[PDB]
Parts: sequence; structure tokens; C-alpha cells
Amino acid sequence: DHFLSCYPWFHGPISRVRAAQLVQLQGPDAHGVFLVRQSESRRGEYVLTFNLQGRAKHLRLVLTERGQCRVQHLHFPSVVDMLRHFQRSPIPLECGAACDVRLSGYVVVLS
Amino acid sequence: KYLYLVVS
Repeated sequence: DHFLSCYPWFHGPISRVRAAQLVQLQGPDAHGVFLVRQSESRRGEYVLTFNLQGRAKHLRLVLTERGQCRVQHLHFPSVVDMLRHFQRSPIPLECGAACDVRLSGYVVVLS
Repeated sequence: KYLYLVVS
């Protein structure tokens, strides 16, 4: 978790509620804004918290020892590459093209 | 609580 500290979108061990309010603060116009945080309920893991039409969603991220980022059926070399992928392709949800959501900006850590 | 991704 210390190695992700260089990135301005990594918030570390902030709470789910704090993270949800950070990305919801600007409302539905902030659709796509995200941050990354450590998971507070499944310690060792990480979470991508993003804004989806004003609502906060939480996607789990698993990091290998080598830094690879696994997101369920998706694998990426890094969380950065995971982020860049979702900036270009919609997060795959059941509603498909009806709920197109790509990552836009990010909440800068309050440091 | 946590979001589930779906494959085609």
C-alpha cells in the first residue's frame, strides 16, 4: 500500500463511507470520478470507489506480490493499467450499453 | 455491497 502512495488518486485507509462521500460530492455531473483505497472489511485488498450517476460504487481489486491487479475475470499488470483500461472501455456490468460508465477524473488525496 | 462484473 505504501508503493501506491505516489499516485494522487490513492487515498489509502480511508473508510468506505468517507470514500463514497468523496466521489458523490459533486453529484451526477461527477459520473466516472474515482479514487483507490485499501479495503477496510477485507484487509490486504483494495477498492476502486467511483461515481455512477451520482451514486457511489465499490469494485474490489486484488494485488499480487508482483503488483499485478486482478479484478474478477480481468487481469492487469498494474492498477494504473486497470485505471487506463476503464478510462477507455466501460466497466462491464449486466446493463451493458445501457449503463456505460468509464472512469473520468479522480479525487485528489487530501494531503 | 461490492460490485460484480459480468462477462458477455
